[PDB]
Order: sequence, then structure tokens, then C-alpha cells
Amino acid sequence: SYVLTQPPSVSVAPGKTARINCGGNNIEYRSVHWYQQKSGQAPVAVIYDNSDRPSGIPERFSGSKSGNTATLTISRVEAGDEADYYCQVWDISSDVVFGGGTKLTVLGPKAAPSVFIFPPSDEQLKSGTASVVCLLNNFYPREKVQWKVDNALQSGNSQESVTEQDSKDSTSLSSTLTLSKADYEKHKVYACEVTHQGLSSPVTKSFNRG
Amino acid sequence: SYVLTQPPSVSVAPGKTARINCGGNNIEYRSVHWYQQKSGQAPVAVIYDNSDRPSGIPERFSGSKSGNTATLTISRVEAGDEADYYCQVWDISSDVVFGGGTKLTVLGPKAAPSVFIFPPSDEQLKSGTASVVCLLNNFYPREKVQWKVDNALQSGNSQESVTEQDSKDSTSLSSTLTLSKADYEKHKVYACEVTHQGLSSPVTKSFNRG
Amino acid sequence: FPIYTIPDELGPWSPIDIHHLSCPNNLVVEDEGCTNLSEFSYMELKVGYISAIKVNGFTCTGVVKHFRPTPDACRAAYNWKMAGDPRYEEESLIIISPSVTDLDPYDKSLHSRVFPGGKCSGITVSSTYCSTNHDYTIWMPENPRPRTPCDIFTNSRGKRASNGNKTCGFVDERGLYKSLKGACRLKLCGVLGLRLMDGTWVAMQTSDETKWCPPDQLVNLVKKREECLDALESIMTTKSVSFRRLSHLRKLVPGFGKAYTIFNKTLMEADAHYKSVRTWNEIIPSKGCLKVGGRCHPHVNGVFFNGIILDDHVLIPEMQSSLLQQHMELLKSSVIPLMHPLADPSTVFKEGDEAEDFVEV
Amino acid sequence: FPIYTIPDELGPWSPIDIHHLSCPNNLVVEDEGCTNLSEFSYMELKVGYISAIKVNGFTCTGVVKHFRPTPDACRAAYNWKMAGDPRYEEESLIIISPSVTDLDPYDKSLHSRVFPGGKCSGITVSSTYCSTNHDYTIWMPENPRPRTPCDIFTNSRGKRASNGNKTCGFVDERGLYKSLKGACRLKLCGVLGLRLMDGTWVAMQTSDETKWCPPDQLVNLVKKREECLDALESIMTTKSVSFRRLSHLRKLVPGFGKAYTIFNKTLMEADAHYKSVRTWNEIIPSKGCLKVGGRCHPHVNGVFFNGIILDDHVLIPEMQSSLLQQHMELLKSSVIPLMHPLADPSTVFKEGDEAEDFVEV
Amino acid sequence: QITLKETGPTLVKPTQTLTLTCTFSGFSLSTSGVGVGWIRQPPGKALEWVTLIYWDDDKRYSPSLENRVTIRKDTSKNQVALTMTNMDPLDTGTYYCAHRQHISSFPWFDSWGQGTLVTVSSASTKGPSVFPLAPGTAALGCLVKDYFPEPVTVSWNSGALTSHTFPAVLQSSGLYSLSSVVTVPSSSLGTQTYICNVNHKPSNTKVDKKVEPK
Amino acid sequence: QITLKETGPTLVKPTQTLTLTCTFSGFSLSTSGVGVGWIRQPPGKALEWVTLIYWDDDKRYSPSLENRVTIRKDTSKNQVALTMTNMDPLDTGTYYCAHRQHISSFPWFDSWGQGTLVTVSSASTKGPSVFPLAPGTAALGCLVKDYFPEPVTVSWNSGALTSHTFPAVLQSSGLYSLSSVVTVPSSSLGTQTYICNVNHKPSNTKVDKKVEPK
Ligand SMILES: *[C@@H]1O[C@H](CO)[C@@H](O)[C@H](O)[C@H]1NC(C)=O
Ligand SMILES: *[C@@H]1O[C@H](CO)[C@@H](O)[C@H](O)[C@H]1NC(C)=O
Repeated sequence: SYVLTQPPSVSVAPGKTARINCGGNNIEYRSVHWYQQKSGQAPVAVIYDNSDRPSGIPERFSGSKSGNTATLTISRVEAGDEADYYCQVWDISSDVVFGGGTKLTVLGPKAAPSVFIFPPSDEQLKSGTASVVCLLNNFYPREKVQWKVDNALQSGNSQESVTEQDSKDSTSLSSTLTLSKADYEKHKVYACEVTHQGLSSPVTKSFNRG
Repeated sequence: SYVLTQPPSVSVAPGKTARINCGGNNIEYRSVHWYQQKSGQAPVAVIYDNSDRPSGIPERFSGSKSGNTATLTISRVEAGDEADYYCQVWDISSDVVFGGGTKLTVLGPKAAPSVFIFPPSDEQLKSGTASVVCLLNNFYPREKVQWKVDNALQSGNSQESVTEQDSKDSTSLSSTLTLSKADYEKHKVYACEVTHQGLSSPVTKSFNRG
Repeated sequence: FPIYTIPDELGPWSPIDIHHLSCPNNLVVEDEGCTNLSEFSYMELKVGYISAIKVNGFTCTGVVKHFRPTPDACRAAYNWKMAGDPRYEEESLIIISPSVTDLDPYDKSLHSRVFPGGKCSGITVSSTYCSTNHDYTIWMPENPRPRTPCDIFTNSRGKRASNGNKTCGFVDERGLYKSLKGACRLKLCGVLGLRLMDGTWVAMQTSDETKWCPPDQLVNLVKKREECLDALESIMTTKSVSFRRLSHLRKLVPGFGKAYTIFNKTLMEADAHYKSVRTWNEIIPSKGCLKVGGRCHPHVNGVFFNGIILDDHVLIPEMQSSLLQQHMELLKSSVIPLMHPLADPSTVFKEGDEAEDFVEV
Repeated sequence: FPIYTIPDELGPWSPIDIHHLSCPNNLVVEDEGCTNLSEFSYMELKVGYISAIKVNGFTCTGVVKHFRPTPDACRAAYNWKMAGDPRYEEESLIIISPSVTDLDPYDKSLHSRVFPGGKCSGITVSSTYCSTNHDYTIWMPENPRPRTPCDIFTNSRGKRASNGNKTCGFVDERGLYKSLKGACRLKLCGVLGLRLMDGTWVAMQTSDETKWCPPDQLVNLVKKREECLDALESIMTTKSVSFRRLSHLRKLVPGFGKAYTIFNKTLMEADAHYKSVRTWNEIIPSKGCLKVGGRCHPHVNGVFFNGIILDDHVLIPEMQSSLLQQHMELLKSSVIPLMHPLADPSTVFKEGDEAEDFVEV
Repeated sequence: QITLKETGPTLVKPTQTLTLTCTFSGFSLSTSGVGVGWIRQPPGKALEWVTLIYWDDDKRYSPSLENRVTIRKDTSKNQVALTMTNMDPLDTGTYYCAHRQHISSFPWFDSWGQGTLVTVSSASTKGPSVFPLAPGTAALGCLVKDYFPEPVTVSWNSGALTSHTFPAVLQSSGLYSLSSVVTVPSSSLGTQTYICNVNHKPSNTKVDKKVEPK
Repeated sequence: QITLKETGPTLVKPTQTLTLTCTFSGFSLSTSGVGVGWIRQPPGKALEWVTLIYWDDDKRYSPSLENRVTIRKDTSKNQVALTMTNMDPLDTGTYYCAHRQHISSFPWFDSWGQGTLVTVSSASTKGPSVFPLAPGTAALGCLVKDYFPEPVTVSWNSGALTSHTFPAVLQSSGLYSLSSVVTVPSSSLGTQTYICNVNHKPSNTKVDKKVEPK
């Protein structure tokens, strides 16, 4: 299959200019298209045909190409043009192929998370499937949640949900452990480890069965 | 007022003859009438006009008079002709006057009573009027129930009900004490004394507040 | 004691907090030999003025971080908050309604826990604002100039009872014997009426001299009185109320009394004339219907008064805690079921021609 | 688990005592991918023979104070006691009915706790009377000559399910999936049927070979299995039962099971096909009506089956202990009611222009 | 032979008028020598003649009682009426109605209706309060207190229980109380639950009560 | 200007046929240079073009997807239909519908409907199980597990409570679970009772749950 590359997760200096590369075979001859997709929104085209801008896209966004590697440069970056940026071209292989996106990250301020843990209800230890919950809130950056069941690492068994940037702060998540009611009645130390930038030490709140 | 006397409670030897006297002014000239009233039944006339018997009264019953004192003699007494026996005459004072009855008692066998006591319910100690109950059963003769509230005699305050001769045995009663809920909370010894012929010692079952 | 007491007539609701609460007067007086009954008409306090004469106000305080506020400029912002248009913009005066205060029959002073000493002498033309416990915080009324309410009575027709030439009690238009025993005179609107029982205020046409009410009491199974005070103390420690502990503050016998309820986390009280309920059915005849005042009572988000709430099914706290104890009981009743003699594992047979204890002859 | 299980069909009642009782089989088996369903007809044990084949008898003993009795002269007095005319006069033989005993599919022996070893080989032309634990006491049947019952089946129509060419379960005429997993062969009346689940005995027309039932088992939230055994032990110590401890012996899932009840101090059991109940309403729609088998169920002096009794109101032991915990709970719910700031006794004011903590902006 | 049937109000309030009616078959109130009396006997006390009326509307009266009683004949109906004014509570008793033998010169009653039970009390009909009387045999019972219109029907375990209900004594408050008691196996206490079924039809107050030891 | 509206089944079972309909106003599917595409993006993953159809019923197809997708035009209705056969669970995603700019030689989408949320799961509609997550502030919450047809509405103290409901992650059993949590005064615990109101309209399973510390 055709493919064209663009980096995941470029990171910018707010108010500086940014530059994302899209590169694929023979881009020098096809023309390349560029899409901004803000979180949960449908994509909006920012530039098309290499260097043209839609009627309402600001002059800050630009795009240009050299060789088979095209690139859109967002001059004077704001924080709101932080989004997934897809490039896209026609091929012989398909009519339209998209680079797997590039996540522009605009930065700069570092928060910390509060860590509450929630054991499984006596309602759920009567089903046979217990569930332990680790809720963090108000952190930023966003990225590590481990589980210590009798002080022992537990991997491959939890899932995780989160909300997005808060309307006011910009900082949230929910970790969930699944034991069986015999795996709950047989381990005592039940903890939740946490890792973040504002954290000077890896946080953990622990609970025993009683 | 006119009046004519007859003894209460004559007592006979079963199978012997019995004799009840009725006496009143000038009975020698009026004629005197005699009525048997078995327990709860309406009276039946046994003899009339001094010495005559109804069509179905047995020859055992007789009656005769001497002077102003008339008398009905029940020869060869059975136990079923045990009843209240009233005499009755005409006067100037009223048309018909009755001697207050004579209770023939036929005898001979001596029983003993079982004594249960019942404190007042927590339902009744919530009304403010407690009630203590002393139930006896199976005794014969029939005649004395005292109440020891903190070991102290209690008179003038109870009532009493009874049933009659039992269909089979012939032997029953219910004594009832009324304190107020402050008189209950203030005395500890709560007893019931009992006196009867078969009893070799005066019976008493006691209870404290707990 | 009746099985329940339900209102027959319920006044407007007033916001109060947990302190306003207080156990009910459950007193009942018979009148013996008071049986000459004569038809008669009389007056009575309109439900909603019986317990007291409320008079609404508001709380204006000052900020910018405190300053003592000015009345017309506060009054200004009461009117705004009435619409909240140029209100929420805000040098700032912050307004809280409604501040219920009570009208004192004697000195027309206003009472409320907000006031220093718990009294204000009154608002008049020259005094337009009462001062409060907080220095930068004043109180003004809903009215610019409040007026003593004098349309407060109902006309009523009962039968009055007199053991002798002197009369002793009457039966109000809702049929309940009210005894004049224990009543004192109380001057409402220039009429000299009897506060009767729980504040029952009637005015007769016939006047016998009677003792007056003292200027102190002038505003607002005896086990059950202590069963109830426990609930009140239970409430006040926690500063929290429950519909269960709510249903204890109900007048247990018929006659005047306050009823309590709670809306949107806001505690409320109202005047009420209780009627004895002989059977649970006569007040709950339908699935979600509470017969009171001959109709079905409206609920506010499933909440009726006096702990009565709403599965779509009207549950009464005192009714529920009975059926549960009634039913639970029948369900725990026991028996010894018959067993055949020869059906036992261990039945020792006594050898010999000795006949066992089957006593069936 | 369904909220309740009610019978759809209930066999005749049989007298039993507390020993006959036993916790229910609550097992349920899904069959996965068993979705080719084909319409089909088949047979089934008539309700009342499913759990067992009862066979009534009586107890003749001897007195005059014991003597071993003679059968025809006992049989004589069974017929008398049938009318009790020359019976109660009484050298005396005393008769007790009915002695339910069970019919053994394998050796046509009769079982009953009365019998030495708990078995009798059977009554036949030459053996007319079974002997019992008591020497001067014999057992004879209601019949002179009992006959193995062969009119015991129903005709039925379900849909059968087959994941592949081989079939796995079916849906009986009352709509419930029954899985053939776990069933063994059982020969009734010279037909080779499957005992399925709880004894469910069906006979198909299509025959696949299957394992047989052993001659031992041939007659009669897994927490709930232990919640129940406690009730049984609770019963047996006391030798006494309560409608509360009765409602634990109910099959908690739909399918075959015994139902229990008690009449006139006499314990009774009967076969029953349970149906899951989605809502309490569908079984109690009226004031005293228990919908079972599409009609309202008769009660015997206020007693329906399975602890369900009768204020003139049908109360269900499991329903009642729910509403009480459900209602009681809402009634105990709590709140903090709003209080005005300035309305507190102890509200310390911090002197100065320091603005207090009224955060309402 | 002769039969006499009292009829009337079983119950009358003090200071009201009582009026009863003896109806009678075997004999002729229109003959020239017969009479129809009333004898009343307060419960447990001795017989007391009350009035007599003869074929010639001659109305004999007990002297103690003359100022209140009013006797009347109708021999067209075969009925005598007895009418007592200003009923006092002591007048509670059985009122017998009797026939005065007509050949015999001095008067004597040969025939006597099974007499009616007049009870003169002032109490509104009020239901009972039923309290428990708890316990090689032991005994337990119900106390039915403060019932007014007697009689009360006490059933035990739905009258499934077979082995002493007592009569009622008039309390200090013009109300009645009676108590029913049973002997059970001392072993059944705390295993077989015991409930008495009490019904005061007067106020159709039905109450069942569980009676167990503490 | 231009507007495009995806419509179709929000939910489809694996191995069934999905068929969606983009309806569109600003432009002319009957012109000589336009086209209407479908781009789908599985949740959190990168955009993936799916099909395109041009004014001359030329139907471009993504090579990965050609063997299942079926695109169709009707420009009499201003509608395009997308039809995917043999639905597989990975196909869960948002299906955008877009307009291909008609002056520009190499194809690019200028207009893009806010796209529809296709979720391909095999579960019968089943209500939720709502468990409590108990506790200068403390925090408590509800755990709504095993709900299938998303979405679930968690209200707190009758939405009288004002201050984080989470999104749902697909469990190991094709069922969804989401969890709602609140920060209350640490002093209200054990004085103000807290009940979450959960409604799974799919099975109209409404359940309220009391959440308090031990
Ligand atoms: C059985 O119940 C009936 C009511 O139908 C009752 O009359 C009878 O006395 C009961 N049997 C016994 C032995 O009590
Ligand atoms: C008061 O109740 C209404 C419902 O009528 C509700 O919408 C509102 O939010 C409540 N007030 C507050 C402050 O929550």
C-alpha cells in the first residue's frame, strides 16, 4: 500500500512558529492537502494544493513543499490551533490516503493529580467479580497507573477512561482493576501507583481488605 | 316489710335426708311455696300449698309445716338436687315474698388448686394501669386470695370471676389486681396467697419486677 | 390516640430552619357535662396567621472587603434581584430573600434570630431598615412601608356547649370539640379574642372576663413527648433532618398545629388543623393520592408534608413502620407440624405388651 | 436471578413432615449456539408424579396392652373409619391415614420412613400388608391391590434446539428452555425417558443413547444454597417451621421444583413448574389475588403456598422484607437544611473590613 | 305445656325507661283465675317479685318497686308488658316472666320463662383492649379488658386449640373484662406460637394477640 | 454554505449489513466535477477514507475496504448512500460524510458533516448495574457497569448536586461502563446522604443508589 509519513506529537513554543513534515513517494508531483481536527470536532481543511488556504484560515497557517516531503508551518502559534493535523494526497493505490495524524502540543501550566482509590462494593463482592477504582483529577501534562495487589505488579488486566481539557483549568481519569472474588479474598495489600510531572514522588494510596 | 327466714347454705350427707326451715309471721295461716333453682336455670317449683308436689317432682321432696315455720325435706338426697331453694308466701305487705334462698350443698371429693400468676403486660404498663392476675384451677371445695405487693397485704382493690362446676370433674377462678404504673414501679415483691382444704400449706407464687 | 392525624386545612408554607422546629403540643381536654349545645357564629384566625404573623424581608450586606450598606441603595437592588438584570453584574450589595420575621402582637416589634436581641422595634416611616448581628448587614421588608395585617380572620359557625348558664367549649366548623379551659385573652386588630389550645384564636360575640396572655408567650403515653424531644436533639447535634425524624414532630391528636416539610434543601413550616384518622384507608384511597381537605394533595418532587413522601406509591412513615412490624410478625409465626409416630428416626420402642403413648382413644 | 419465581402449574398436595423437606435445586444451564429450533411434540410427566409416584396407605396397630394386628380385620376398620360408624366404639385396632409412601421405579418397592430399612418390597396378592418399625403395627394401602400407575403423562409441544446435527435443548409448552445437558435415562411405564433437571421427565420420539440414572438417585449467589440450608437446620433443631423460613425452600430460578405449604397444622408438598417473575405486580394485581396459572389462587384459611399468606391483603415474605428495607431506607435519608448566615447563635464575626465567607459571587 | 318468652331491650341506660314483653302460650289470660308475674333476680342475689297482673286487669305490685313499675295486659296478643321508669344500675338482673297457678288460692308461680338478662349501664359501645397473660405443663392466656357491650368471643389459635374462658365482672368503670386461658405443653413454649382471636362484635373490634413468655 | 447530514443505524450487529445516508445541501451532485466521500475514524485512531462517488456515478473505493463497501448516488434526492457488508467490530467509529472540491484537480474534501457514530457490537440491550464508590474535601461516586446501549444518564441527588462523569470504555464482554464522581464537603459525609440517579433508557432501567462511607 501507499503510505506517507508525518510525525506524531510535534511540540511547540507558544507564540513561536511550528513545522510538520508530510512525506510520501512522489509528493513532488501529486499535490498535498492538510487538515486540522480539533478534539471531538470533524476535520477542517487548513491548506490545500500544497500552499493555498481556505477562505477563512488565517495567514499564520501556511504550507509548502520541497522534494517529496511537504510541510505545513503554523506561524505565531496560539494555543487553540493545537489539534490533530492530517495530511492527505491522491495515489494510484487509493484515491485519497491520509497520513496518520500529527498531534501538535502547545505547552507551558504544570499541574498535579489528586489520587482517590475506591475498593469494590459489597454489592460487587457478592457478584464474584470485584472492581477497584483509581480516580485522578486536575493534572497537566496528561501522561502512568500501576496496581499493587499484595505489593505485586498487576499488568495486562485494567482499562482506563478519561475526560478531556476542562472548560476552565485544562487538566480527570479513571483506572479500573478486575479481580475475581477469590483473587480479592486472597490478597491484602491493594494500592494504586501514579506518576506525573508535578509529582516530586510517585503517589500511592493503599487499602487492606478491612 | 314482711320477711320470712330460711338458712343460707344447709349441708347434707349424700343419700341421707335433708331439712330446710322457712319461717315467717303467721305462716300457720298463709300457705307456703317452695322452689328449686339449679345454677343458671330458672326456678322450678318443687312443692306448693305447704305439702303438694308438681306432676313431675319425685316423692323424695316433701314439705310440711308446724306453727309459723314451714319446711321442705328432701329425703334420700342425690347430688343433682343441690341447688338454691327458695320459699315463698303471700302477705298483706306484697302479694308474693321470697325468702332469700337456701343453698343446699352436697359433699364428699376434696381437690386442690394449681396457682399461676400473670404480671401486667408491657402493653398495660404503657397505659399507666398495670394489672396482675392469679388463676387457680381444679379445686373443690370452692372457697381466699390475698395480694402481697412488697410483702404487704392489699385489700379492698381486687375483683374476681370464676366458672362453675366442670362438666367432668366438678372443681376455675381469676383474681385481678389494679395498681397504677407508679405503684408498680415502686414495689418489688409481687405475690398471690391462696387458701384451700386440700392445701396442707397456704400457696404463694411470687415475682419481682424483672 | 388516633392511628394518625392528617391536616384538614394547611396554610401557606414559610421557609424556616432547623431551629424553628419544636415538638408538638398533644394536649387534649374533655369537658364533662358540657352538653347544652347552641348554634352560634364567631370568628377565627385564618390558617397561616394562627401560629404567628410572618412578615417577609431581605438581607442587604456590603462588599468591595466589607462596608455598612445604605437602605434605598439596598432597596434598589432588592428590586433588581426581583429580575436579576443589572443585579448579577455586582462596590456591591448582596441580597438574600426571603427573611421571614415575626410580628409581635404587643409592641409591633419584629422578631428574628438575625436581630440583636432577636428583636427589632419595627420599621416605620423614619426607621426604614433593621440592623442585624453583622455590622455591614441590614434588613429591610418586602414592603417599603409594612402595615399590620388586619385581614386575617375567617367567619365560622359552630355549636357551643354550656354545662350550666356559663359556657365551656364549642365544636368548630370542622366538627372538633374545643374547650375554653386554659385560654387567655389576646388582642388582635383591636378585637379581644381567646387564644385557646396551640394558639387557636377565636373571637366570640359573648364576653366573659378572662385572664390575659402574658407578653412573653405572645409570639408562636406522655412518653411520646420524650420520644419526640429525642428526635429534636437528634436533629440539632447533626444539624440534619430525615423524613423519619420529621414525622415525630406531628401533632398526635386533632386540633391546631404546625406541619413541617422540606423543598429543594429548604426547610418549611405551615399552620394546620389536624383531624383524627380512624383508618389508613381514608387518607390513602388511591395509588398516589393523599386525601387532605377532601381532594388529593399535590407533592413537590415526590414530597408531601410531615415526612409523607412518594415507585409512584404514597408511603407514610408511621404507616410503613407498622405494616413492617405487623407483616414481619405473621411471617415469623411458628408451628410444630404433625409427625406420624412411626415416622421418627429415634423413637425408642419399649419392649413387651406395654402399649406406647399414642393417646388417640 | 429473577425477582421472584411463581408456579405456573401446581400438583395435588401431599402430606409430609419436616423431614421430607429439602433445599431447592437452583441450577441453570444455558446452551450456547443451540439455535436451530424445530417444532416438535413429546411426552412429559403429569404434574404430581414428577417428583415421585406417591401411593397412599394407612397404619393399623393393635391394643387391648398391645397385640400384632391382622390385615383383613385391619382392612375392615379402614373401611369403617372411612365412615367412623362402628369405628369409634373400639380388642381394638387403631388406624391412621394417610400413610403416603413412594413407588420405586426400579424394584417397585415402597419407601417410607415407617418401614424397616425404609423400604417395603411391595404389596402383591400374597403379601397384603407391610410391616413397620413398631412390632404391633402394620401398613396396608388405600387399594386392596395397588397397581403401578401408568396414566401419568401429558402430551406436550415445544421447539427443540440443535447447535449441529445433534440436538441439545428444547423449550417446553410453557416456554422455558430446558437443556438436555446432564440428563439420564429413566424407564417409566416401559418407556425410556430423560430425567432432565430437578427430575423433569420427558420422553422424546427421537432416540440418542444416553447414560442411565443410578438406582440410588431414583426416587425424589450460590450463597443462597447456604442461606437456605441454614433455614433447614433452623427448622430441624426446633422441629418447628415458620412462613419466613418456609419461603427459603422456594426454587429461585424457573423450572421444575417442589412447593411447600401447611394446612391445619399439617405440612404439605406438591410438584411445580416455576416461572420467573419480572415484576411483583404481575403476580399480585388485586387486593387478595395471587395470579398463578392465569387465574387467582385459592387459599386455605388465608394460607397460599410457599409462605405466601393473607387484613385481606396478599403479603409475599420476600416482597414484604424488600419494601420494608426499600421504604425504611428512603425514610431515613438525610439532608443538611439551608440556614441563613446571620441566623446562627454562635457565628463569630471577625472584626475589621475582612469580608466574611459568604461566597455567593 | 305452657311456655313464656321474655323479650325486650337487652341493655338500657340509667334514668331511661325499660319496657319488656312476656309472650305466652299454654294458657288463657282471658280466664277467671290466672295471672302473669315478673320476678327479677340480680346476678347472684335472691329472687325478687316485681309485679303480677290478673285476668281482671288487677295489677299487683311489689311495694319496694311500685313507684316505678307499670304492668299491662293484652290477652288479645297473649302478651304482658312490664314497664319500669327511671332505670337504676342496681336493677341489672335477669327478669323472669312467670304464670300464676289459677286453682290455688294463695298465689304461686308454676310456669317460669327462662328469663331475660337486663343490664342497665351507661357506657358507649367500646371495643376491648386485649393484653397477653404469658407463662410438667405451663399455662398462658389473654386478658380482654374494658369491653363494654358483653359478650366477647375469644378464640385461640383460630379455635384450633381445644383445652378455660372466664365470665366478665363489671369493673369500677362500668366496663367489662373477661380472661381466657389455656394449658399447653411446657415444651411448646418458644416453639409453637400462640395467638388468641378476640372479637367484640359490638364495636366489631377484632384483635388477635401473640402470647409468649419473656 | 454547504451542509452534510449523515443518517443511519447508530448500532449494527457483527456480520450484518450497514447502510448509511449522507444528505447534502450547498452544492450539486448533478454538476460535472463534484463528489461526495465517506471518511471514517475509529475512536481515537487516524482518519481513513472509505469511498467516493462522482457526478458521473464513478465510485471510487478505498482498496482495503472495496470488497465490502457499496456506494450509491441519487442526486434527485441530494442523497448518497454507503453500504458496508459483513460488519466487523473494528469498524466501530465515526463515519464522516464529505464533499470533494470540484475545481481542484487532485481530490480534497473541503466540506465535512459532523459525522455519525457507528458502533458494531453484539449484545442484547441490557440495563446497567450501578455500584457505589464510597469515601479538606473527600470524593464519592457511582460505578455504572455492564450497560450495553450507551448512553447512560447519571444524575446526583436529583441533579441538585452541581460539581465529573466519565466516558465509557468497551469492556472485555462487549458491554459498557462509565463512572460519575463528585467532590462534597468532607463534613457532609455521614450527615448529608448522597444518592446517584442512573437511567439506562435502552432498557428503561432506572436505578438510584445510596453512596456513603463505611
Ligand atoms: C380442620 O379445619 C377445619 C376447618 O375447615 C376445622 O373446623 C377443624 O377443627 C380442623 N381440624 C382439627 C383437628 O382441628
Ligand atoms: C429548585 O428546583 C428546581 C426544579 O423545579 C431545579 O431545577 C432547581 O435547580 C432547584 N434549585 C437549585 C438551586 O438547585
